[PDB]
Amino acid sequence: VLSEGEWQLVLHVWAKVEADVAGHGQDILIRLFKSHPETLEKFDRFKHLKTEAEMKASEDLKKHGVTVLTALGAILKKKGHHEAELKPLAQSHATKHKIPIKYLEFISEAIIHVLHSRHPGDFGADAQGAMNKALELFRKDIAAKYKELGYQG
Ligand code: HEM
Repeated sequence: VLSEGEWQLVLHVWAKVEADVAGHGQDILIRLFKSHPETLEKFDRFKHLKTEAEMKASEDLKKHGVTVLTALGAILKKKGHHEAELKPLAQSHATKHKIPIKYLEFISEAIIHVLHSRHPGDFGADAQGAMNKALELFRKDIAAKYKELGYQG
C-alpha cells in the first residue's frame, strides 16, 4: 500500500509526463523493444520495425504509446482503487495478447528510465522509489487476475 506522500510523488511526476504523452510513449515502447526484443514479437502491429529510426518514424507506434500511457495514467490517478480499470486490461493481456507478467516488469523498467531521463528534478530517488512501488502494485494486482484465469505460470 502506498502512502499519501508516495502517491503525491508519483502523480507529481506523472503530471509532467502528461505534457508530452506521445513523446514519452515512443521513448518507452522503443526502450522496451530494444532492451527486450521478445516483447516486440508480441505485436503483429509493430514487428516489421527493425531499427530504432524506423520505430521513431512510425506514427502508429506513437499512437499506441498514447493509448498505453493514457490507460496507465488513469490507473495511477486511482491511487490503488483501480479494480475497474484492471479487469479489462488483465483479461486482454492474459487471454488475447498473451503477455507474461515478466513483460510488465520490463515495461515498468522502461517507464522508470524514461521518467528519470525527462524529469530529473521531479524524479529523484524518493520519487523513483514511489513510482517503483506504484508499478509493483499494478503488477501485483494484474498478476492476481492472471492467476484467476490460469495464466500466471
Ligand atoms: C503499463 C503496461 C501496459 C498498459 C497500461 C497497456 C495498455 C494497453 C491498452 C490500453 C491496449 C489497448 C486495449 C487492450 O487491448 O486492452 C493495449 C494493447 C496491446 N498491448 Fe498493452 N499495455 C501494457 C503493457 C504491454 C506489454 C508489456 C505488452 C507486450 C510485451 C503489451 C502488448 C499489447 C498488445 C500486443 C496489444 C494489442 C496491440 C494491437 O495490435 O492493437 N502491452 N495495451
